[PDB]
Amino acid sequence: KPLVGTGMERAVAVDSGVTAVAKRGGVVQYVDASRIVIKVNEDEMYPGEAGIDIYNLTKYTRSNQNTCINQMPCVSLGEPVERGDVLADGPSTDLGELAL
Amino acid sequence: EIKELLKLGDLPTSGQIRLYDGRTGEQFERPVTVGYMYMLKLNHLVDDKM
Amino acid sequence: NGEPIIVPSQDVVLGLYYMTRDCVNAKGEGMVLTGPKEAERLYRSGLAS
Amino acid sequence: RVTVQDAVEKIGNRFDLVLVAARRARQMQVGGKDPLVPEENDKTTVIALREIEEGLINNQILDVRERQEQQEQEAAELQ
Amino acid sequence: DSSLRVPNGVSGTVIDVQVFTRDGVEKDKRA
Amino acid sequence: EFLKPRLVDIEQVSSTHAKVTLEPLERGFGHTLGNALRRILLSSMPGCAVTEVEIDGVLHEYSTKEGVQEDILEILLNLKGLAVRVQGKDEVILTLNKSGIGPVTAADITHDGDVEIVKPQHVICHLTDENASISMRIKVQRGRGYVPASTRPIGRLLVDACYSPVERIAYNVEAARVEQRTDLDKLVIEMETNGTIDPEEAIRRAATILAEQLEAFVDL
Amino acid sequence: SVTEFLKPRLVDIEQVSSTHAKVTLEPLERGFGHTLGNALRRILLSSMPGCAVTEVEIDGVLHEYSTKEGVQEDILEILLNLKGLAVRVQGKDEVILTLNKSGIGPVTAADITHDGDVEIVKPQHVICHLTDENASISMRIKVQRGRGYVPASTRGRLLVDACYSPVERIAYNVEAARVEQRTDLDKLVIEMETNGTIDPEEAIRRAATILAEQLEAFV
Amino acid sequence: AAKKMVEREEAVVWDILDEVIREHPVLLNRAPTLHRLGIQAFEPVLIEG
Repeated sequence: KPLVGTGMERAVAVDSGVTAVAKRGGVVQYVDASRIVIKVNEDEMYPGEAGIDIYNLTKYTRSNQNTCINQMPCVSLGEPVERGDVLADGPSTDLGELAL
Repeated sequence: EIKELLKLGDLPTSGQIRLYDGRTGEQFERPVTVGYMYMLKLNHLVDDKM
Repeated sequence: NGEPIIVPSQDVVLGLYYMTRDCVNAKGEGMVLTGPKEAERLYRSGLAS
Repeated sequence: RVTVQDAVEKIGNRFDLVLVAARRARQMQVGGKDPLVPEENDKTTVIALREIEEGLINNQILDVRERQEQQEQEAAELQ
Repeated sequence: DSSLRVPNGVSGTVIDVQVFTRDGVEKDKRA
Repeated sequence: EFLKPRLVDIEQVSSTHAKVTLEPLERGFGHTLGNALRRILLSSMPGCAVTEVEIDGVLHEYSTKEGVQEDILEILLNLKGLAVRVQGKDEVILTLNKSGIGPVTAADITHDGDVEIVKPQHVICHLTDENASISMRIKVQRGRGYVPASTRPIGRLLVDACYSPVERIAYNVEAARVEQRTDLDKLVIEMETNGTIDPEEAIRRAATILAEQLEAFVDL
Repeated sequence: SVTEFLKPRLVDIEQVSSTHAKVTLEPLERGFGHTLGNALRRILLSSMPGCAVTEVEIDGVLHEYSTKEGVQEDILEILLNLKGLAVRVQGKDEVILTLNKSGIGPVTAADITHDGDVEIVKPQHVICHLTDENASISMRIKVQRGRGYVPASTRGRLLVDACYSPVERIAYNVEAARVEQRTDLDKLVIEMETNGTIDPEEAIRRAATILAEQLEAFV
Repeated sequence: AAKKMVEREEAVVWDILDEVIREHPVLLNRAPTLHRLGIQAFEPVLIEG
C-alpha cells in the first residue's frame, strides 16, 4: 500500500474494471485461487432461481505491454461481504487500494 | 501535525537522525534525513535496452 | 572558447567546499602541526575537526 | 600510456604523428620487424607511440631505414 | 527448418500453449 | 601489553535476539572489534535455507492448485522465509502432507531425526476445501550468503536461497568500571537472528573468520 | 564448503624509499577488504607503541610565548621541530636527553649527547638555527614510551604534542578484482609510510599481530 | 570450432577477451551529438552488468 496517499487510491482502484467487486452482498461460501462462490443474502435475492454468485478470477494472462494480470482473493471463508466490496486484488492493488 | 505525529511515536522531531557509516563505522557529522518514501519501478528495463 | 570542459560539477564541489571551510570553534583549535600528513592523521582519529 | 603530449611535441603536428605511428605499427605487425623499446605486454600501437616518445622514430628515420633495407635487398639479389 | 526457435535472451518457463486450426485439417494428437 | 576480551555474559533476552558482551577492551579497541564483527556476521554465517520444492500436482510455479487458495508463487515465497536447522548432513529432503480445511503451517512437516524446525507457527498456506490435499517435498540445503536461482525434471520448482540467519547486528561501546583500572571499555553486541544460530557460536565463528583471514599477512 | 574462504595471495611490496611502501593483497572475499583495511588503519593510527618527545625545557625561556635572541626562529617553530625527532629507545620506560650548543648555522640532531643507548634514525634533522656566535642554547628533552598520540591540551616547562606511533601516513584502497569466474572480489592496496623507526612492512606485521592477539579468547 | 567455443562461453574466452580489450579504444557517442565533444574515445574496462 502507499502508506502516504491521498484517499483517491480506493476510488481509482474500484472505478477500473480490474478488481472483482461483489454485485449482491452476502456471505462467502467457498474461496480459492481460481474462483470465489458467494451466497447471496435472501433479502437481496430475486423472487426465484435460487441464485448464488460465482466469480472466475483471471490467472496469469498477458497484458498489452507484456505484463502479468492476475487477481488474488482478498476474503476468507465465511467472510460476510456487503454489496460493492472488493474480493480480488488485481495487479498493483491491495485490499482494493492502488498499490503501484 | 506532522511534528505531532512524530512525537506520538518516539522519533526525533526535526526529522533527522544520526547515522553511522557501514564501511568504516564512524559517525556522520551533520544529521541526515531518513524516512519511508514510496518508490515505483518504471518499465524501461536495462535488459530490454542493451 | 578557452574555458575548460572538466569543471567538477556538483557532489565533488560540495565535498571540497565543505572540507575547506572554517568555523570559529572546533576540536583541536589553535594547535600547530608539523605538516599536512599530521593534519590527516589527526582528522582521521577524531582528535580534531 | 595515457596521453601523447610528448610524442606530439616531438613531431609537432598531431596529424603527422598518426601517420608515423600507423606506418611503424604496420611494420611491427604484418611484416616481420622487431620492437626497439622493451615490450611490456602492450599492443603494437602503444609500442609505436612509446618509440616516438623517447625520440628514436620519426618520418625521416623511417624513410632512411626502408631505403637502407631496399639497398641491401638488391645487394643480396645481385649475389 | 522453420521451427519457432526461442529468440536470443528471452528465458523462463512455458506457461501456456494454444492451438487454433481451421475447419478442414485433422486435429493433431496434441490438439 | 594489552588486556584481552572475554565473553563475560550473554543475555538471551528473547527466543530470537540476544546481547553478548565482550570485556575488557583497551582504549579504543571496542570500535575496531565491533565493526569488524558486525561486517563479518552480516556478511557470512553458515545457513540452512530451502533450495528446491516439489509439489505433486503443479508443473510450473505460475499456476494454481485446486483447493489451496494461494497461488504457487505465494507458497514459494512463504517457504523462502522458513527457518530450519540441521545437525549432520549437507542437504536433506523434508516432506509435508496435509488435507482438510485449515492453515497448513510449518509444524505439519514430517519430523525427521536431524532436522528441527524452530518456528512452528510459520503459516505456509491455507486449505479451503474438504477434499483438498497438499503434499510437497522441501529440499533444505546448506550454504552461505545469497544465491539467486539463475546462477544455479519438469516438476521441480526452484527457489532463491538466502542462507545467512542473522538479521540485524547492533552494538554499543560503554565504559567498564572493573579491576581498579579506569578507562577500560566494554563492547555490548546485540544481535537479532531468524532463530537458528546460537549467539556465542556466531561470535566464535566470526572471530575465527577474522583471525583466519588476518593471519595471511602476519608474515609477509 | 561453508568454511572455505579465499586466502589472499600477496602481489608484491613496492618500495618508494626506506620508509614508504605500497602493499597489495588480492583476492579477498567480497567485502573483507574494508574490514581488514579499516581495522589495520585504526590500529596503526591509534595504538601502536613507540617512544617520542613529550616535553622540552630551555634555560632561557619562562613561558610558551617568550622569545629568545640569537636564534633564527621562535619557540613555536623549535617546539614543532622537535616533534619530528625520530627518537628510538630501549627497555627504559623513559629518559631525559640534553643538548647544549653554540655554533654558527644549523643545530641538528647529530649533536645530542649519547648519554645512554638511545638511537636516532635521522641524524641530520634540523632542530634549530644559530646565526650569531653568542647565540647559544642548552635544553633537556624527555622521551617516554607511549602508545598513541596525546595532544598537548589533554596531557619553566614546555610541552610538545607527543606522537609516539611510527606511522606518519596510512591510507588504503579497495580496487575491484576477479578470479576465473567470480563476479566481484576485492584487491586491498595499502600505502604506508613511517617516521623511520621501523620500515613499513614491519609495522603491518605488528598491526596484524596486535589484532590477532586481541582476538584470542574466541578462535 | 572457434565460433562454437565463443557461443558456449568456455572459461578461456574471458582471459582471451581481456587480452584483446587491452589497448583498444572504443568511441562513446550520445544520441543528439551536438558539438565535437559528443563523441569521445575511451579505454574499455570489462564490467559485470
